[PDB]
Amino acid sequence: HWGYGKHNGPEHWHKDFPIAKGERQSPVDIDTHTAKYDPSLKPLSVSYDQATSLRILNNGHAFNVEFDDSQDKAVLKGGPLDGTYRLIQFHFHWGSLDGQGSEHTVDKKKYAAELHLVHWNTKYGDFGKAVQQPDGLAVLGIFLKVGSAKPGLQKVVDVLDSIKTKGKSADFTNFDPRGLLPESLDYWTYPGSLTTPPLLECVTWIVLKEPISVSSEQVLKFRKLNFNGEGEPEELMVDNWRPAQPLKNRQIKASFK
Ligand SMILES: CC(=O)/N=c1\sc(S(N)(=O)=O)nn1C
Ligand SMILES: [Zn+2]
Repeated sequence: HWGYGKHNGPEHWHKDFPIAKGERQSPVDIDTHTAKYDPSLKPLSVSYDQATSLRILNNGHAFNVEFDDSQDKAVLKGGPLDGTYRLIQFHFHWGSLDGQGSEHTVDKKKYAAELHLVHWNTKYGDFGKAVQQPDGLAVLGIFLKVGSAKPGLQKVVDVLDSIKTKGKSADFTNFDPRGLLPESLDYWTYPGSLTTPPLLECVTWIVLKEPISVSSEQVLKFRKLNFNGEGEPEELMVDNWRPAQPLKNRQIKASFK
């Protein structure tokens, strides 16, 4: 099965998922000098005050925090989007070292980790239908850099012990994802794909320009997770990121000048 090790990592995915070599794959490098300011772009509208987190799960590739998405509780609108997108889960990608870990890069700069808030277009009725549509998902990407601790992340960091191996989950209620947002919502946007298999090209990416900072100690706790399941050989969950893919026929737009 696919993963991030040397025999089954990203450069192998195309043998099982040939869309890996598609025209609108993610992530990409954001060249800040060739991105186009588009004043047609609206501000983002993040409405997370009624969010209901349910659970945190180690799925063998990352950990996900899952939300109740059976109603318009936590939604994303505005920006380049049409319609209403519901939050279903968030997860991170991170590195073995502080100089790598993010999926997107900015003028080839890598960050220590990248947060993905995944949302699906309610007009398609459920997540599984949405991933079949070119406008079905909107993923908010936020970079993490190492510096001062992020207090709103510590609830997540503290439970990681209880989901160390693949397939473990824990109740994770009353977590407020607003505590993970930077001060500014300026962004870049481009049409792209999921960054793990099945690599479907159904995502409007919205990548925030301002990183959040987390402490060394917080990211170190990410690095103690396991890709393996309980009882199996320990393989630390690190470097679960996909490298930048060719931009091909796409334009990155910026909401700011
Ligand atoms: C969110 C979900 O159910 N799946 C995902 S989200 C995703 S990501 N990385 O955000 O692009 N990749 N995949 C396969
Ligand atoms: Zn992701």
